[PDB]
Amino acid sequence: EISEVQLVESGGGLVQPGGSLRLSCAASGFNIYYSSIHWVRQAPGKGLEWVAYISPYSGSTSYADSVKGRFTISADTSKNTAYLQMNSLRAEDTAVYYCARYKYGQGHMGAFDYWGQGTLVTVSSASTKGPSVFPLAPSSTAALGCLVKDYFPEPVTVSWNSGALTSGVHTFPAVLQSSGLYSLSSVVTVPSSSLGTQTYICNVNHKPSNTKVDKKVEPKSC
Amino acid sequence: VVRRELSCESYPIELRCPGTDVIMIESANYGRTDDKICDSDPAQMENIRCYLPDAYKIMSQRCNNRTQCAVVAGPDVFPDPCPGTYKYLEVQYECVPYH
Amino acid sequence: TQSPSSLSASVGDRVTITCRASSSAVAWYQQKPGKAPKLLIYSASSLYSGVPSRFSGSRSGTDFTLTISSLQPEDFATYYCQQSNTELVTFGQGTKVEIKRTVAAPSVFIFPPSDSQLKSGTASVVCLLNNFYPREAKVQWKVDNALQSGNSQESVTEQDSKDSTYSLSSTLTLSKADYEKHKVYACEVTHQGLSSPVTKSFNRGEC
Repeated sequence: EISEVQLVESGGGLVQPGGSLRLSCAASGFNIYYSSIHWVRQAPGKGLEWVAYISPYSGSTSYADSVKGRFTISADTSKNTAYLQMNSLRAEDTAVYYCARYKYGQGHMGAFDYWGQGTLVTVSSASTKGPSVFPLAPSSTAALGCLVKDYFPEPVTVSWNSGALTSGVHTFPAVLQSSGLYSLSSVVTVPSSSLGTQTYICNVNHKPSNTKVDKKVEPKSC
Repeated sequence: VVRRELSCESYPIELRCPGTDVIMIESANYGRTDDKICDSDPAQMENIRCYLPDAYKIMSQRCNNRTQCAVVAGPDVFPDPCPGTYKYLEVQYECVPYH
Repeated sequence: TQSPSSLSASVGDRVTITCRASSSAVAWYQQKPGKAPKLLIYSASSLYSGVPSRFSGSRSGTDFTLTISSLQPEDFATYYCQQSNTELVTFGQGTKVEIKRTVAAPSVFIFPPSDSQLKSGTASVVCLLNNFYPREAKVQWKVDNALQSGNSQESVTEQDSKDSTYSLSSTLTLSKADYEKHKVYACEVTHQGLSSPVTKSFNRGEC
């Protein structure tokens, strides 16, 4: 019931190339009419890219040359909500999209002092798939791990011994494979005297596909 | 002594006199007379000849013979003198004793 | 759109970043991984509410600058500049400020494919590089001493909270049939902390 300035985004999700999606930036605690709403995206590991703006005061609009003709920004002041309609989506459009506000009357002359939580848009022709898990067996401080391969879509989290192992754990960032499916590895460093003395189990969670796998890793005999 | 107050469009102005004093408005303008005041998009800060003298009357009615006054500078009180130009409310006033 | 530029710095240092993207409308932002950006400085030189006083901005001609007087532990992140180009907004390429530390060599490990995957019809061989600095590292795969190119992928972690190091995994992927045609699989690792390249290898068939 107490008021606060907040920008809440919705509309993100998975799209196929050439399709369309509508992102929504709902404003609370201020009026979009007295602000300029911008959308700014960031691809994984890349810099910020401004896409488009709208100033409901005069309703003028500007678009990035990369999105002009395919993306349309609009605002409905009675709903205090700005929109970004994204048609004919292409793979290079895959990125977290963040809506931002330039509140007039504060001196900011363009600054963005409030951003949304962000929603992820994945534009790709491939389909949802549960991951296949394989052991990284220690070979005679030793190291062992689990290979999460062939999964869609991002993202997916992984733990060890149900979250009991965090020191010496490295969960590597996922790499997009040429198949269009993701693959990642999670490794841990342990003592060489701990040969089966400590339980080594990897816990893998795939929320988009509701897939959960646990795989125990042990040395391989001949 | 003359006191001056300013508040950008959509923001509220509060004119205040100490103790039991009466607000006597001397000047009031809702529009644009400078391009470097009340930041906005450059094109929305173009007109420098946006004046609304009715603001003097409206402000006096809502503030005169009072200890404190408050007006949100927007479509709630004043109309749109320069549609498309972010406006601001500039009110000058002096604190005087009661009758 | 480019990936962030890198600047290696130590606690206590002074970092002066300049904005290349085209007004007096410059704003600077800090972003840490997984979170939305945060406004630091707006209108070239104004400090935003709640931001520490160590952060400052200045303008000298077309040269707008963000300066941190003394680097503190939570200042290590990526910094972006913004400029209002008429009816267009332009962010700078970004500067990720990373910590400087003592050169450390990686521990190298090699992982043959799992008998399980071989059934699937694909073979992934994994080379693990653990806790090194600097990030600069070269991983070269050799299959029966033939140098490999284009059939591997690598991912590197971000700097560790305690070690201030980096870790990297490189994966070599072959079909099962191609895997059953070779014998020696090795990952050679070049890094400033190794006096010579370290090679980890296994013979297909001996475990």
